[PDB]
Amino acid sequence: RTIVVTTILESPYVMYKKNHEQLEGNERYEGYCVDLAYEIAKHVRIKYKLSIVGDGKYGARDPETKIWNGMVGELVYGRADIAVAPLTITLVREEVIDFSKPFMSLGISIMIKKGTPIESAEDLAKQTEIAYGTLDSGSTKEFFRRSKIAVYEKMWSYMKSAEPSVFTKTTADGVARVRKSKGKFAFLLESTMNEYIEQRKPCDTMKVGGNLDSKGYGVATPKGSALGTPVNLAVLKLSEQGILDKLKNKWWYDKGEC
Amino acid sequence: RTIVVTTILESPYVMYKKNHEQLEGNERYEGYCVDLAYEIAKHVRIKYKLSIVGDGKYGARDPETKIWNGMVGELVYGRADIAVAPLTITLVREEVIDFSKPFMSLGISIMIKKGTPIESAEDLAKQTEIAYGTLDSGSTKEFFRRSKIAVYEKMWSYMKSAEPSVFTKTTADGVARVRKSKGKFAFLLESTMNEYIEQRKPCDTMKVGGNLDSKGYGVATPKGSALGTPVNLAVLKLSEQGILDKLKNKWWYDKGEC
Ligand SMILES: C=C(C)[C@H]1CN[C@H](C(=O)O)[C@H]1CC(=O)O
Ligand SMILES: C=C(C)[C@H]1CN[C@H](C(=O)O)[C@H]1CC(=O)O
Ligand SMILES: [Zn+2]
Ligand SMILES: [Zn+2]
Repeated sequence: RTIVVTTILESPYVMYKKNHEQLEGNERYEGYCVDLAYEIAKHVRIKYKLSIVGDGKYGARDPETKIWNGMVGELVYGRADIAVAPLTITLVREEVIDFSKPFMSLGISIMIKKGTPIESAEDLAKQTEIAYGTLDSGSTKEFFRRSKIAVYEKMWSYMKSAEPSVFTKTTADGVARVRKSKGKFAFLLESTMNEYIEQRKPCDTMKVGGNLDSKGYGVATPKGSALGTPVNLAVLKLSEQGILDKLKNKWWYDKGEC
Repeated sequence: RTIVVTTILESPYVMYKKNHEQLEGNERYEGYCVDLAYEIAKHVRIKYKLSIVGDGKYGARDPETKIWNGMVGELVYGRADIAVAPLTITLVREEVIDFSKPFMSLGISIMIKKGTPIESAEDLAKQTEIAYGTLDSGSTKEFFRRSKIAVYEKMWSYMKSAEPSVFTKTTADGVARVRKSKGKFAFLLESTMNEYIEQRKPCDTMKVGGNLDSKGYGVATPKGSALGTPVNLAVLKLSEQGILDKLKNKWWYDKGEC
């Protein structure tokens, strides 16, 4: 009856409210994906509880054990009914779960500390003074690992071998490292997170260049689920009523500090 | 065995080749969607024939007869196996056919003759010296007809009553009218077509402002079809190998005359 909605902490998708320790259930959280889940559940007519995925991951299949981890795995093993999170719609994920049409459009992009002499991936690639890396795991690393475009192969090889490690564990950590490296570290991350950070104090970062690819986040459900279709139509309706635009503006720009 | 792929003439998606009258079958045509259909059919492993939809329409349901027209209707009535066209992924369409994940991202946008004093929808809305309209039918008209955002309601009402008619029958006609109206007509059309035209002689138009919405084109198949899933994974794979980016650059920018 009460559906399980798996999600994950990632600003401004899902964040603890100010006095979350005094709160219970869904009231503990706020953010874009909290509002989205509310709006979706309103259209599909379901009661639900948000659960933070236990292992803090998005969804990948271990090559050895073949187990899917993260929110994807919660869905694959039947421990959750829906995942509402900045979950990149990728082929390997689409093979084992169902994604709604994108609720947000995005692309891989470059974050620099203001003043860094870099405008594009090409600038990064033809040098090593300024180091650069992606998150340790996730779709961006995967984009680079799999590319057959020369510029991107060049970048993957560099990152793959760079010492010490150019990869970071979280968005926060990548941002901290740009911010501390005095212009000697650029972070490669989804354009959505990049744009959000740009609008946050100390306002010392910026997104430069166009995106490297074009993709989307989708709401995910287990294959064969009876919520699959209604959730899909819910996203499209929300997109069409301008609610997805309204929410993005709310969480990214209305609150903008720069 | 040989699957029917319904499509439609619309530059640079599908166009007659130079000597099409001397050619047969699929060889008559070229463009982005011709290349896409080739690439998809290669991954899904099917032989196919491109058929130009008979009634020159995309897909809407007549309110009186309840018949679906256009490429959508070819799919709904079983006369075609797949539609590969700049077919906007919309809720009313998604209710009766299956769309792949978007192969192209886009939004409603503004086309002006160079020099026109207009930067945004707001500028258009607060005046009448410069007339403006959309295609007679299609998803853009529908966006305006259904909006509950004030600026857009204002624009729909104006367009709805403007004399003579601000609506045009085709992309070509809308472009011609901008081009001839000496800065007194702006055309509201999908950002994809807008960007393509901007790169064509006489180079006297331009896209101004951001887009009014965010959506995509999807490849469409009948509900319950066994090609639905493989086509969906085909688009994602192509997106992921950078083939959709390569094709867009090919048909929009490589050939750019401005
Ligand atoms: C925040 C993380 C780790 C997620 C969010 N979208 C990607 C995902 O769905 O894999 C990841 C980021 C990226 O790989 O840059
Ligand atoms: C070219 C046309 C009439 C099509 C293409 N995409 C929209 C569709 O799928 O409805 C239409 C354009 C638009 O309404 O501005
Ligand atoms: Zn706390
Ligand atoms: Zn001809």
